[PDB]
Amino acid sequence: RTVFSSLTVNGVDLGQGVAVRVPSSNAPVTDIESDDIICNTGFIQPVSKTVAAVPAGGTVIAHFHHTSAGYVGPDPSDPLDPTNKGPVLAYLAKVPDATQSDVTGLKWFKIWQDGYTPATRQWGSDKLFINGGNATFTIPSCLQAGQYLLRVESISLLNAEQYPGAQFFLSCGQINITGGNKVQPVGVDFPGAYTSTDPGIVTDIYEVGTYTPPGPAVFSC
Ligand SMILES: *[C@@H]1O[C@H](CO)[C@@H](O[C@@H]2O[C@H](CO)[C@@H](O)[C@H](O)[C@H]2NC(C)=O)[C@H](O)[C@H]1NC(C)=O
Ligand SMILES: *[C@H]1O[C@H](CO)[C@@H](O)[C@H](O)[C@@H]1O
Repeated sequence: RTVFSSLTVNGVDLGQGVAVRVPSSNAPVTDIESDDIICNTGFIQPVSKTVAAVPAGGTVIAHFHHTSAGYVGPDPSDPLDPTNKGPVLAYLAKVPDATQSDVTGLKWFKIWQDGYTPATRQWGSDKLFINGGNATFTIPSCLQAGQYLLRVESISLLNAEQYPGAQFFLSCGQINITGGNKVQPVGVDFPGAYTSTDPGIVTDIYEVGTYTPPGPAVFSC
C-alpha cells in the first residue's frame, strides 16, 4: 500500500500535503469503473488550495510514502511494499480551476510511465522503492499554459491474476503550467481508459514475460 501526498518542483519541496488531494488511508481503489479511479476518494480536509506553479519543461517529483502522513521514519513498506510488483504512471488533464471539486469529464494524457524490463526482471515499483518514493518526470515543454490536474499512480499486480485484483494507489496534484507553447494533447476518459480486458491490468506476475502498462501511449512533444 502507498500514497502520493507531496510534490517537489525544480528541486523546491512544497511541503507535506501541499497542492495534493491526499486520500485519508492507503487503501487501494479496486473498481476501474468507479469515479474513485480518477483522483481517489476520502480526502484529508481541509483540501489544499495551493496550485503549484510549474514551468512547461520543468522537473516534478511526486512523493509516495506508505501512509497518507508522509515520512514518519524507517518502515520496510515505505514508500511501498516491495513485493507489490507493478507499474508507475503519470497523467495530466486540463481543468478550468485546479481546486474545483468535480473531476469527472476531463481528458487525461499520459506523460510518463515505468512498466517492466524483462531482461532485469525490474518493475517501476522496484525503481520507485529504490528512489525513496520519488516518482520523477518532466512536464512536456510544448503544452498550453493554464491549470491542470496531475494524476500519479502506483499499481500493485500481486493479486491481479483475475479482475478485480489489481490495486490502484493514486492522487491528483494541483498545478499551473507556466510558459509553454500551444499544444493541447488528445486525452482519454477516466473512468473508461482502463478495462478488465487490458493485459496491463489482468496479469499473473509469476507468469510474466513481457508487460505493457494500461492506458494510452505516452504523449511527447
Ligand atoms: C527524494 O526527494 C527528496 C525531496 O527533494 C530528497 O530529499 C531532499 O534532499 C535534499 C538534498 O539531499 C535536502 O536538502 C532536502 O531537505 C530533502 N528534502 C526533505 C523534505 O527532507 C531525497 O534525497 C530524494 N530521495 C532520493 C533517494 O532521491
Ligand atoms: C528538471 O530537472 C531535471 C534534473 O533533475 C532535468 O533532468 C529536467 O530536464 C528538468 O530540467
